[PDB]
Amino acid sequence: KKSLAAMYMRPPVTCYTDACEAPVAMWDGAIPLKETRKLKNGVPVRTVSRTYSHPPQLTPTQLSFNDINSMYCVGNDELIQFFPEGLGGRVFQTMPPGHPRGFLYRKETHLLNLFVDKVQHWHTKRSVLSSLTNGRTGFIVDGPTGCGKSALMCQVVHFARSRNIVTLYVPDAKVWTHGEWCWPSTILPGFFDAPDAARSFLKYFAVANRATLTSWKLRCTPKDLPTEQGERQPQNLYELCEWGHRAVAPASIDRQSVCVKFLMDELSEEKKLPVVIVVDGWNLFSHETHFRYPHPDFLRGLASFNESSTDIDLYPQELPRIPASRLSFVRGLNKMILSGDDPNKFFITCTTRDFKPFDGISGFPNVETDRFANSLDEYAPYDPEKDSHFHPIQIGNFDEYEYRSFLRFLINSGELAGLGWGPLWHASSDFERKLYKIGFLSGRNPQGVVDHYHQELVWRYDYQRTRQKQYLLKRRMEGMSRGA
Amino acid sequence: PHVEKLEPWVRMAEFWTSEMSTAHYEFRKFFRVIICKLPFQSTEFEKRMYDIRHWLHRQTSCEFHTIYRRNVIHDSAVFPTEHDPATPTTHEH
Amino acid sequence: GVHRVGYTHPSTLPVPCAQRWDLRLARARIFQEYIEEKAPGAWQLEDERSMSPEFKTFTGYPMRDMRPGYGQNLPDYIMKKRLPNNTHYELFARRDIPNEDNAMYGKYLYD
Amino acid sequence: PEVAMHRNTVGLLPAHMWETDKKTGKVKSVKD
Amino acid sequence: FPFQWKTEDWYEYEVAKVRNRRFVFENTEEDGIRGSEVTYKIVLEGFWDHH
Amino acid sequence: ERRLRILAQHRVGMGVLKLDADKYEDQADNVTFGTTKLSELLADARKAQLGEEYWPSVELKVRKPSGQSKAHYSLIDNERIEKRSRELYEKYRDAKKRSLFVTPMETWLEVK
Amino acid sequence: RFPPTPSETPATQDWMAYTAKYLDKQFTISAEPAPVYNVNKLWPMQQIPGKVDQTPFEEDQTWLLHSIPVQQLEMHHHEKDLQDLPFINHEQFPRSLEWNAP
Amino acid sequence: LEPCTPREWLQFSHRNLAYAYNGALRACHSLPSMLLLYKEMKQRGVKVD
Amino acid sequence: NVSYWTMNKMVRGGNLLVHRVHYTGWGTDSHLKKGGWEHRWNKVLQRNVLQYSRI
Amino acid sequence: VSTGEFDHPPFQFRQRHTFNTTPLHDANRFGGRTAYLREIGPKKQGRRFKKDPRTVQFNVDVWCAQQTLRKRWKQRDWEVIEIPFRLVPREQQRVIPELYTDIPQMTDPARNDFSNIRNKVYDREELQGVLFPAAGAMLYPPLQRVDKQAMTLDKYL
Amino acid sequence: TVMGKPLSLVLDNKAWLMEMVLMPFDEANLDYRDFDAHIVSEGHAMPSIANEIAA
Amino acid sequence: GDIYYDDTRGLHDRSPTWMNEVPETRYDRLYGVNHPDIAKIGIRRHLNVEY
Amino acid sequence: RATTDAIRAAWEGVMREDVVRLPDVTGVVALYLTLVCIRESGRLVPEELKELSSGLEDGVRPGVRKLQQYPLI
Amino acid sequence: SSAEQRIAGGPQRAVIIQYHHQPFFNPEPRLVKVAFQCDGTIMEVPISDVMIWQRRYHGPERTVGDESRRYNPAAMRRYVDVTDPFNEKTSNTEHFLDK
Amino acid sequence: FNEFDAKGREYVQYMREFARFDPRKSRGNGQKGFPFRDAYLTKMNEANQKT
Ligand SMILES: Nc1nc2c(ncn2[C@@H]2O[C@H](COP(=O)(O)OP(=O)(O)OP(=O)(O)O)[C@@H](O)[C@H]2O)c(=O)[nH]1
Ligand SMILES: [Mg+2]
Repeated sequence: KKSLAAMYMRPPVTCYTDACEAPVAMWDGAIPLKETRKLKNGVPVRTVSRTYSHPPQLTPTQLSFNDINSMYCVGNDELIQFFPEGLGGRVFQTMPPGHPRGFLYRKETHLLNLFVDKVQHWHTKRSVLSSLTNGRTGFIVDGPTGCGKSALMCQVVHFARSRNIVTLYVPDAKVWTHGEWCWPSTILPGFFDAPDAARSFLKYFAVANRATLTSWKLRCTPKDLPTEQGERQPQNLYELCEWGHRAVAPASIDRQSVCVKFLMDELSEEKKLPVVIVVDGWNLFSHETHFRYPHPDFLRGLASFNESSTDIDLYPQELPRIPASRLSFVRGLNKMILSGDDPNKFFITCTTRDFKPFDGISGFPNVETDRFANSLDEYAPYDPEKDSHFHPIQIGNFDEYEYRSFLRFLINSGELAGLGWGPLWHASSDFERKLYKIGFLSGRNPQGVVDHYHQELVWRYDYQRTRQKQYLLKRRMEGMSRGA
Repeated sequence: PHVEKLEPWVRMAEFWTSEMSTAHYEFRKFFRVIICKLPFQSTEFEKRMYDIRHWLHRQTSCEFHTIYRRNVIHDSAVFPTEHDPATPTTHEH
Repeated sequence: GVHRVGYTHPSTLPVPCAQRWDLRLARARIFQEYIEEKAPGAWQLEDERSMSPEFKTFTGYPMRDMRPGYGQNLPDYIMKKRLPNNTHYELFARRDIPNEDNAMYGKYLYD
Repeated sequence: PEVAMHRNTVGLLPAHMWETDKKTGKVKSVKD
Repeated sequence: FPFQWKTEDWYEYEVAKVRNRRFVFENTEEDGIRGSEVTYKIVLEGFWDHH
Repeated sequence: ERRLRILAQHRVGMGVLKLDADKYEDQADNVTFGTTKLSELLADARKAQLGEEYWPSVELKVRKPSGQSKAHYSLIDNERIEKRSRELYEKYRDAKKRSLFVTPMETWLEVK
Repeated sequence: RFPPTPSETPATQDWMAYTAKYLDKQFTISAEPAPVYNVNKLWPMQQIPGKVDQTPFEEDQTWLLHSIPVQQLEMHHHEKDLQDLPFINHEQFPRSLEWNAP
Repeated sequence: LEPCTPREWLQFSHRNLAYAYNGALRACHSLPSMLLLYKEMKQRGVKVD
Repeated sequence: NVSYWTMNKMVRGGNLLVHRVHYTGWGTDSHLKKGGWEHRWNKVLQRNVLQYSRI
Repeated sequence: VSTGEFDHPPFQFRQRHTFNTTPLHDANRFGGRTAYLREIGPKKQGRRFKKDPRTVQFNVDVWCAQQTLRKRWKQRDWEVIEIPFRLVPREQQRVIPELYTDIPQMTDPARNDFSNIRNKVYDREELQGVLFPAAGAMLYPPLQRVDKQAMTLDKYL
Repeated sequence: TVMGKPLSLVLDNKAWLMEMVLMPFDEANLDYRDFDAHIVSEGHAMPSIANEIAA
Repeated sequence: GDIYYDDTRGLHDRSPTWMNEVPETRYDRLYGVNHPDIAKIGIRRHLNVEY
Repeated sequence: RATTDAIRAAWEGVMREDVVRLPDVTGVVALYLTLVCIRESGRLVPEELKELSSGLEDGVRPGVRKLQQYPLI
Repeated sequence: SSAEQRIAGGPQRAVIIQYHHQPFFNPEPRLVKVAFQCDGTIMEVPISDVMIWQRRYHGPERTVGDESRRYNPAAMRRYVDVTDPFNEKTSNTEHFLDK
Repeated sequence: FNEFDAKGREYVQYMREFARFDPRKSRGNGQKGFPFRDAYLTKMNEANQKT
């Protein structure tokens, strides 16, 4: 009854998140409207405002120590600028194009943000950065499944590319290791390539750091590269990556193997510019890729199948599995890690726990109901101290401080953007009931918070709004009986 | 001695009462175990225990379990500890 | 994958010790265990209906071996099968008579 | 056809003991 | 408390508990009702439970 | 007893070696058959007192080589492959002027 | 049995043997460092040494595409054949199912 | 009333006897009739309300 | 070991001693109520053979 | 706890492709393994085994046991090497019972290590002196272990 | 914890099944974090009890 | 419980007989017990002993 | 380095039985078993109770709940 | 520390502090909390290693003694309250509300 | 009344058994020496729980 919707005016839009506001007929009862009275050329000035506003869109230089366990946002034009590769495995599940692009600023997020602030001028802070990593080349971030691992790694490229630092960002390592098809390297004997993962890597890395790679002069790169009519020979590292991925099929298959090897040769010789290398899921690069070696009868050559002493068409067999060290992309990475002549590259990476569940027995997964349909088929245990040369950082689930800030952003800004209950706010409970309940269902696990936020729709045994509407209808009928 | 409970053997039968209906009758018999622990082997008690079968109840039987200690000799001359032969046995043996 | 099963003699190792295959041959010597030669290393299937404790028909022994087509024609089934001597069939042959008095005495001897 | 049906060649047929038709290709008669 | 375990230890527990059922030494050189020298068990069988 | 627990795998349970003799019809011959199977099992277990060559070996589930050691698999013959890849690049750029797509079978993969 | 164990290809024991034999002919180290003691690929299965045998597969399509016949006739057990069927389960003496033999 | 059958044993509690004994305590009009009801209330096991 | 016609006349005659159960239940043995006929088929195998460590 | 399907659907009249109703022998069920026992048309020994309930249940019990085996072997990041008793570490100098013989044994409760010995996995870089004494060249590098007491980024310094 | 595994993994992270476990706590006006609970299954053992009848 | 420390026995300790299942305890009594036309004494009394 | 393998096997064989029962001794042996025990009890107790103490086993065990701890009156 | 199971010793005089007679509060082997005479050490000893001073041979409860009952010449009449057989509703202590 | 119910007396006996449990005193007990599966396997997962 008390609407206050016609008297509401729209605030002036300054950023992308302020323009994500829905019409006032949607979120009128979802986010209630209060009125404040200012003293402006008259004692009453009725100003109808929202109780909840969007969290502020801040550049990473404006983020501070007081913003720990708070919520901030990024622009959509800042999203397309700093992320041409994409985001992590499950980061973009909370950002449709109507929603603002929010991020939680944790305390481990503040440690990495001040780290890249010292990476930006590393030559004067070299003894500081060596004591932070304990002499290692970088950090590896490990924890349980669904925590802030890939959600932190996309923040690091937001921290570094806003500080105009050249970044190698692998948004998910399962395109390289668990890819579509594997091809041997053209110029590297005994090495292999992921060609579809490489053309997408050589495309988006050129667009991301075009301001820095155009100033990158080619030091160790042969100038007799094969070049068709109308194309210019590359003189920059931006021109080298555009020589690789921009081609016609099947000439793009062998061009990336030349380009990736000469990219890793050019990066390993640069000792002056800081190059942050961020990899989502380094544990996939630390063990065997899911490809296997081909059978030697395929390359040997046969005249017939009946008399050749082979059974390649009769019975399948499991060859030894190809490790990730035999890939041309990871060969250049492991060259810069193990060789101590590069105090310039900082490998702030993480692991992934996106594997399928297996708890003693296993039937067949139902094709309709399978949350792990695009999950990894590995089942292998991983220890980041023993299987990587980086410093392990252990992050757990949320505590109740940042879980409250993350759930306030999910519920309120979803209904403010026209994606939540809206007019059906009276059927769902209040925020203190939802904070108490989802914290039980998730255990403050960050993927479980997002998952049970969508599973708030199918709650059956919540009786808060039933008893409240019974009390208010009882209070109404006695109020009119008092007036009678 | 103390009496120990044992679950009854019960086995049911499913047969026609005629394709009209099915009858469900079960054979069943109940068990009680009596545990007698003596700290010596006496044949006078074993004789008395075996003769309880002659005055049992109607349609009631019994069986006897006897767990006794007995000295066993491992003769290391009849069964010696020898080195393995020069030509060892294979799976073909 | 496809490999050859290896064996190290105790005279070859720098610290000699009894291996696990000649202990298997010593175990097969005592209890007379048949060693099937063409038993495949890849086919080790557990009876998960019985062995797993989170199933309804949980028995700690494998009640059925996971082999399709384990019939009477194979001689390995014949060697490990129980002969029907002094079984319930031997009770059925001597007791199930149309006249129970023809199993406890002769009629001429009783008359 | 369970494992290796693709390895059957035309030399595995006993073509000397039958007579086939010239139009369709099927066997017309059998030899004693 | 509360009881949370790895499942393969639970898989090892439930199989070892049933296979070691009759792996018991009854006549032990010990104290009273557990310890003895000979153990007699008479299994009585009848058609009715009160019999 | 380490040799005795391996030679009698399921016959030993909860510190008690149990032998169930079911070979013969009468129990008197099964006591005799059970006695000689106990003495044959004890005599082969007594070989561990002869020397260390009859001590049963410990089965350790030792891990695969770790990701730190697997990182060095890229640098196996690093200077030889980097020398090799330069002439393989020169073999590649001369063969690109002849055909559109040049496979690694035409560069370094020996097939025949 | 149902898997007819294939022929032993010469260099397929690990990734280094395949790289040194077929991919890179000038590979220095031939195979992975093998210990002096005996490795057990099949575990806890004791296999006859000197016999070419195959490990259990790790992918699902290798278990699917392998020439494994399915059960067609009536299944048989070596001691559950005196008892004819689960409906015709024969018991000689009516002992309890929890009867422990001394 | 002392319950004997398990149907009325499922409706027996010393805290529920507190309400029934207080209703008889308020039904009384004089203290000599009330102190006799109170003494057997605390003689029996009854939670005092 | 009789037919269905002989089993009813032994029940209607009163010779054998059988207890009648409701025709939609599984009787009284807990092994039959748990898994059915196949679970009791495995329990007799566990009693007759698999409880003995064979030599 | 596993949420996959284990039992086979029972036999009734021929199902159709509807809502909450799949045909009885479809390519979606059990990963397409029902093609061995399916009929396309809407020889007596080759027709009746497709319709027997005990026969089709046994084949799914084999296929689920194959899926249980391949996931237990993909979990293995180790291998079993017979190491003699003298060169073995201190926690393996005890009498180890076999599988399903005793209670699941803790490793060493005196040193506050309560874990099963049968799931103990040792790193290969620890036993280079035992597994490879004949090389003498240290074929595997030593494992770089991080200093837990060093002031790093995780300890706000 | 239900049979050694946490409640988010037993009931397969389903909110409409796990909220019935919270229902003894909220109707009592009690906080669930002040109590530890372990539930032992004594009925028919199944690989997944993710249903509303088990909840 | 223990009889030597029992003297005032604890009766009806809320032990749930509905968690356990013994539902089939149906009993069949003879027809016409309180009927005025059916006599109390008779040869139909022998039907009370039949199982 | 202290005793033989036959002594260590005989010592472990006594202490592994179901109930370890103490043997009866002779009178001159009981005097020898007690007098050495009196001499060896000085090194096992702390120095607060070496000279004057209450009982022979007082301070040999780390934690023992005595009945005399509460009634100090 | 070298003993695997336990070591028994000589029987010393002691008093019983507590004895959980319930099978759930005291499983097998049963323990009884005793306090010895010489040093007053409170220990939980097994029930097999205790000895009581019996009063008779055939007794189920051997520690307590026999008691003589009172004799009545005309013992055929004797009045017992059916409602209060143990005289519960009468109070020997006088209350302040009996005025 | 009694102090505990039938399922309450079952699990309160299991806690007293695990409080006095020693694995060297489970020499020849058989399956009676298995020390309360719920609390024994919880101690074996202490490397993963870490309260
Ligand atoms: N906006 C925002 N979302 C977060 C943050 N931390 C966690 N999340 C949410 O938590 C979920 C988990 O994100 P991921 O980092 O991809 O989870 P993970 O640890 O990488 O999971 P695995 O890849 O399986 O190992 C995401 O879907 C996010 O919605 C954060 O700091 N900011
Ligand atoms: Mg991730």
